[PDB]
Amino acid sequence: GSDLGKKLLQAARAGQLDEVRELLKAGADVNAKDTWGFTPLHIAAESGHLEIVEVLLKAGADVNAKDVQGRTPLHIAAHSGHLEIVEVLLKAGADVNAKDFRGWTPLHLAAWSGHLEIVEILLKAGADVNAQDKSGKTPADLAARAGHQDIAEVLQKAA
Amino acid sequence: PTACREKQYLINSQCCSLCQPGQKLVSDCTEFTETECLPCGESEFLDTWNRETHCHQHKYCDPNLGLRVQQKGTSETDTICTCEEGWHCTSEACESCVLHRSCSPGFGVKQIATGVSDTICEPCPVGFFSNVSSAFEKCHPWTSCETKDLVVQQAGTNKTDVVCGPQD
Ligand code: NA
Repeated sequence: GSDLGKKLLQAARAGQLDEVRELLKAGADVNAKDTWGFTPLHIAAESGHLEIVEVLLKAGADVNAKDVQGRTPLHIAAHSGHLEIVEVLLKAGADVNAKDFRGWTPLHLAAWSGHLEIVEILLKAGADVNAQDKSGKTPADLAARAGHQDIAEVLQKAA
Repeated sequence: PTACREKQYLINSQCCSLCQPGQKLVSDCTEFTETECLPCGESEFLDTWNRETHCHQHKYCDPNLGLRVQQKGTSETDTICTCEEGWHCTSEACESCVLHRSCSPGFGVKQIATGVSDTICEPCPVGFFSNVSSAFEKCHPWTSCETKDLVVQQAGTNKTDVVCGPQD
């Protein structure tokens, strides 16, 4: 039953690691999607629950699952400022240059929200500095528009 | 099920990200851009996901209530205050402080004050005295007249030493 999928989604929002493990063991769908196309992995990536992220990956969660806006878990983790989660998603084979419905990569989202350390990690993992969104804007363009000089400077120099 | 997720809001047919902890809203998302958020200033904080247009100011630790800064705030947490040396917390919450009191004459320090407790004073028992108002001084023993080959001419009190004098 997909009751268990809805329960797994709630557990992952609530940060209830023991409930996640016991729902997975009961044959919950690891890739259960809510109304907005968030998996448990997306939810844990947003809320910064690292132990939940790792246990979901170990149980076979789709690292490149898209929500209704085309955001992967890496988009979410990068946007939301969760460095350790970003590293873990990359190790597990997350697509560093995956594009959302605006054509924003994870680097775009990290640059836009001022997450310098996440910018540096994404560059090391082979993020495209020249990637343009649907309005023609690079990550550097975003960082500069948002007032994140430090990140704008790194991205100009990585180009 | 709402048109957007918990950490989003709806405007102009678009599901926009709320601003993250440590950031405030400048501009709504559009088709072409995610929500514009600006980091809180250095003496400011915001602990939750939000659409607010101002941050909270870090708490002032008022010297005139006996407070100092224990720990400067961050973009997500408030400043933490503690008592200045020589002052102790009014209550467990430590929202203001009070100067350590002195044990009056007749009373001596049993336990010295700390940042969480006032001076504990005891009445000077027999054989002991204290002639000062002080937050450090213990009860001192009465002088032994018999060590000096004198007698007690005036009795000691909680507040005064013995006055010794010659035999009759
Ligand atoms: Na005294």
